Amino acid sequence: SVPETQVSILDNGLRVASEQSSHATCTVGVWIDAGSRYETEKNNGAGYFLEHLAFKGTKNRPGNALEKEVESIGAHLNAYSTREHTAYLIKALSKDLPKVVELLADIVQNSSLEDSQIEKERDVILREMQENDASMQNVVFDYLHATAFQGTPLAQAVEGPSENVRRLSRTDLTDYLNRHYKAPRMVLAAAGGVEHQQLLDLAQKHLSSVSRVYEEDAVPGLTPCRFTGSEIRHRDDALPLAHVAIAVEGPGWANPDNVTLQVANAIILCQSFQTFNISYSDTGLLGAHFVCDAMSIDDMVFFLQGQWMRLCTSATESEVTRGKNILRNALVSHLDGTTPVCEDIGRSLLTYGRRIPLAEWESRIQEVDAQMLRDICSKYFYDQCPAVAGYGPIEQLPDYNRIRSGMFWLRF
Amino acid sequence: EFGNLARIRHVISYSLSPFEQRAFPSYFSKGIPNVLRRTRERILRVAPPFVVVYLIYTWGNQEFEQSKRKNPAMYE
Repeated sequence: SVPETQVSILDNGLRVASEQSSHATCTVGVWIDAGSRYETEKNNGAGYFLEHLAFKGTKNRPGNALEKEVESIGAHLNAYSTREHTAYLIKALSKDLPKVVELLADIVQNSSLEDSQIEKERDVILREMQENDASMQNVVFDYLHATAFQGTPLAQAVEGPSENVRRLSRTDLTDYLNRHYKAPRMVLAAAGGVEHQQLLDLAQKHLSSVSRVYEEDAVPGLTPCRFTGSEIRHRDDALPLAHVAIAVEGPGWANPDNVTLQVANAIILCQSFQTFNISYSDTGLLGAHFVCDAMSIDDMVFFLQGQWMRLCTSATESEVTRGKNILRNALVSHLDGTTPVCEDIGRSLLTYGRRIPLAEWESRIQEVDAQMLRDICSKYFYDQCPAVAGYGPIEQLPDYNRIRSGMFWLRF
Repeated sequence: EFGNLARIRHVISYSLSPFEQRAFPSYFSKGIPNVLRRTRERILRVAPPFVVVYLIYTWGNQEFEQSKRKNPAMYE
């Protein structure tokens, strides 16, 4: 009885999807298939700095004009950037649906980058990067990405090296903007109290003519990355706690055994210990992020490893049923709220090319049993070389032979 | 034990998995140069002494024999 997500496609190529529900607070949002993976180490912070600047000034709305409009209807304006996707989303009322779409149109095209504004942001970004180091888990996950995807565009970071951030030219930005903001790589997603026909009309009027032609046919292309098992051990003994992430290569977005791997994560000492399935395109990192005092990292590693092998060798039906129930409550829906539903659509149209309904997710969950779970876990965890990233008092964190070797049980 | 051995700070340490790297990267490529680099760095502090040993050894042996050798003037 969940309403279906209806998808249309405009000449430009941008996909104006949508969804409808009794709610009246819609979240309109533009998703773009452009992240740090599409940057070529000379513009490593272009998406982040355009994200910081996109809101601050557009040609039609000069200076802070946009942020005023957005204040006038009481709407909320958010944006985020990952290694593969960029999102600009607005939470508003239903009756303010046209102007919001028009606002989003300015944000994606006709945007104005004031060289002055550029400068002000440079400060903001540099300073934060200068204080971002404070967030350890972010440091550990960046270290894990770097050491796992060495030599590829997936090692770099959304923020990018300080250098690239310092050196950015309205023109460089313009390029990233004019290169990675193509209409066929764009989804206009709407969730909540919206009509699909009204949104499709609004889409054309304000979001038509979105660029689609690259320059001199410099049509970007992509590289299948390599998962380089390796470790990084940023030792700094003055920190009170240690953060350690261990991951293996993930399958990707389109591989269905992700669902089974999610159940495995739902099955899984040192303070926080969260499991994770970072899944980029054509690769991902299944794993764990455990914080811990310096004297227990060792044990934790063992416990973590133990759990994994147990899932490769001795999975029973009761824990599989528990993991399936835990997964079936991570289903995103109207009760999850618009913004969440909004986001899914955008990610589903960017990654899968379609919105997978919750009934298909339930079917793929209920087809998972214990035998295929331990088969897929043996395919992805057993005797694999992991990527290790540690930060803090990590002297008792074991080196690479103890970790890798611990990945194989001499008793199977 | 590990964890309480020492205090270091800001020393990042990168590494690779054994199976991901060549077993004998440039083994004879640089091994030879290095082994040669090494020897020339201690050869002057190791061999000289033992050279003289070979010498004393030889001189010693020969001298003994001569001592055993019959004295020509002896008995004549």
